[PDB]
Amino acid sequence: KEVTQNEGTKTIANNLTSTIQVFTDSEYQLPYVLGSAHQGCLPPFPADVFMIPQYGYLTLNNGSQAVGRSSFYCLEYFPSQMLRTGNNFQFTYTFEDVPFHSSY
Amino acid sequence: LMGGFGLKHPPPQILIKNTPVPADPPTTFNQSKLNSFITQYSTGQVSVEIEWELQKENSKRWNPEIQYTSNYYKSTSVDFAVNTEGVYSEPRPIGTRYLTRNL
Repeated sequence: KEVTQNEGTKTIANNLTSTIQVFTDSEYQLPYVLGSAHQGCLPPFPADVFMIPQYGYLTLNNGSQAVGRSSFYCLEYFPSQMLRTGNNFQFTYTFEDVPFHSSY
Repeated sequence: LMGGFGLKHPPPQILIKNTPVPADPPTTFNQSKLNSFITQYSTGQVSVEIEWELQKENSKRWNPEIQYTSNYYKSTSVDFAVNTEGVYSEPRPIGTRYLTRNL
């Protein structure tokens, strides 16, 4: 959707020819930011509507300064699917063997 | 701890010795072990071949990495080379860890 703001009057319309891009980091080449207990997961209540979190990452630092080994990543340097309205994305994943959690 | 690969079954020890050659024995029997021997040494060549398996880098890092490099500027002699006197020397220690990988 595109939003148009003139004269304090704001309007929202569809942009039919617009795309979004999606990809999975299947090869684990980006810093993994899940697992740090952040906000922005899907809501517990199904009826709730949610906002997607922004992605950011960290590398080595000395004070406020970078060091030699500090790394920069561009996500646009990965292949991604482009979807218009009417396109969809899916994938399947299998968990590795892991021990049962003890509910006892 | 000093570094390296630890193996239950490492490359085996290889032991080499010159066989003893006795100098002339006495002409009537004596039971004592011989203590007079001809003087000997040996020389030869030895070859070792090893196959190493490599793991290639898979980095998505945009910017360049650190690399081991030879010195750019002029010098009295070449690093990792001989002397005017024919003495090879290794100037610095070189480690293994230049490329980077995320955690």
